[PDB]
Amino acid sequence: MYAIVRSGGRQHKVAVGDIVEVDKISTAKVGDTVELSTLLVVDGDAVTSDPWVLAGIKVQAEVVDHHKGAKIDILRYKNKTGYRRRQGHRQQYTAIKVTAIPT
Amino acid sequence: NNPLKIHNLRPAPGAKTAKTRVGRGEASKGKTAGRGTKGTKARYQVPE
Amino acid sequence: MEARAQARYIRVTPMKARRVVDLIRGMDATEAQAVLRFAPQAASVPVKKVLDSAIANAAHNYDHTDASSLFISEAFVDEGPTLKRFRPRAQGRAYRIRKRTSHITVVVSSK
Amino acid sequence: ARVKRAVNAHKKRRAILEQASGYRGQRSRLYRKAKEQVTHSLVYNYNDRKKRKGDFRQLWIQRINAAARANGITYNRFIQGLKAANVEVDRKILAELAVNDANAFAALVEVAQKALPSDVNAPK
Amino acid sequence: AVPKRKMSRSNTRHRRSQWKAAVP
RNA sequence: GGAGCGGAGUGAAAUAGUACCUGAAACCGUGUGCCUACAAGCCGUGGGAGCGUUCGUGACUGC
RNA sequence: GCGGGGCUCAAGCGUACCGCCGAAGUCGUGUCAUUGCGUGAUGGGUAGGGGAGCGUCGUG
Repeated sequence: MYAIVRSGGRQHKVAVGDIVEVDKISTAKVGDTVELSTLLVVDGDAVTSDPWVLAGIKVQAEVVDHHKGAKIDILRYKNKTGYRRRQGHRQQYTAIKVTAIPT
Repeated sequence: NNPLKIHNLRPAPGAKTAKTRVGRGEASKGKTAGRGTKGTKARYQVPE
Repeated sequence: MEARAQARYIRVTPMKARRVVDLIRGMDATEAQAVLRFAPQAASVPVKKVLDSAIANAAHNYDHTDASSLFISEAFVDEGPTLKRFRPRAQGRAYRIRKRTSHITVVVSSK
Repeated sequence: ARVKRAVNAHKKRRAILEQASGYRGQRSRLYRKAKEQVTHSLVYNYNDRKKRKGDFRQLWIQRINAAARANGITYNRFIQGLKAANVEVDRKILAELAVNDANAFAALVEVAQKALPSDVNAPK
Repeated sequence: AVPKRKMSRSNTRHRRSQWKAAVP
């Protein structure tokens, strides 16, 4: 049914066809294919959690998009001193469509 | 080609240094304008 | 069938005018005249004078002679140019006095 | 050359009051009182945005602990057993199984129980 | 005595609502 | 009663009507979507159900 | 004069054993900047020192 995959120091719950947002994969261009290391597989009542078995299972996904998230506005401030640092940030992300979960 | 026109003149790098406008904002030479607080030197000059 | 009139620079403070205009929101036009008629407040006189222009405009301009299917659709009082004068008081001082005005608008529509 | 500082000053006033649309009372109409508060809104954003990571982990442990105690294993030892089975799976998603797929979480407590030492209090 | 603070808009309007005329 | 206003007319334009080019903010209103009468509130911020002409509001809860 | 409820059926003190929670710490992931020679180090900050810029008006 679905599988647990790690993608850049973060775990996700993915089924075939899902579009998921992961930390930027700078090495991969749009349309490329990337293999994700699986950490759990759940197929109905069958739960595959043996790490040796899982070491061979790789979830195949396609790099759909490169995009940037919403803008976050940041302010450092301490009263009565005049300290004030203003800063902005837009985290960059990659959307990948999961294509296969080998059994 | 395209000879020197009067909008192509630029100074040698490092020649002109932008002024230091004290007293504008707190992310610059702030409220005290680089003087400290309440001394003879916070308002006046001390002869050498 | 929205037809409306308004009196501008009516010399009565806006709050005192609103005290009366808040009675005549959303009632039959004639039934509102019969309320401003028997109303103690002194602002009810200019307001009823504006309520009659609205009905007169409805009858004449737009040919809605029958003034019994009408209700007050809108009615509101806007602030107007304030006049400023002084008043001598104790120990040589002076406190200001503002003579406020208002702009009264009334709108009658067909039911 | 005299400069009228109206076209330049208003540029930040609208920026603050646009960030201030929503504040209750006088913090959403007056630039000065609105600009003291959007400073506090940003500082709170920073703290809570960095402190919801432990907020959510707290919520996950609560769910994991509740589900684990339904299967007769405390969260104290259900985690240790998972370590001794090298089946490390984030709490984020380990608590997502307890709610929806009880069977999968039930299948994971079984692994965590068998990966524990026989007598858990004897010297290591 | 003297007003210690400017009355908040909510508190001012709570009161002026009470200054209403009655339908005859 | 007048003031003033609603039609009508002039004007390119009449929220350009001699209070008149542009018409911001404080301030004052009308209508409207949401919340609000067991609740302790530097009035925000994180999580979050619900309702509705991403967006508007914000039951409840952490700081 | 435990933070409160309650606590001796310790939820108290002592000594071992096991485990877990816990920060902006460290690791993981992504990204920017200073500095020395892809790599190493580094980037809290008031008084204060240096550098790089945004915006307004006018002139060629």
